[PDB]
Amino acid sequence: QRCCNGRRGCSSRWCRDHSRCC
Repeated sequence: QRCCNGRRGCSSRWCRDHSRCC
């Protein structure tokens, strides 16, 4: 996982098709 240990998950244009948080 990557952008999924905070509150939203959509931190940039990469946390969409990899981190299930967007």
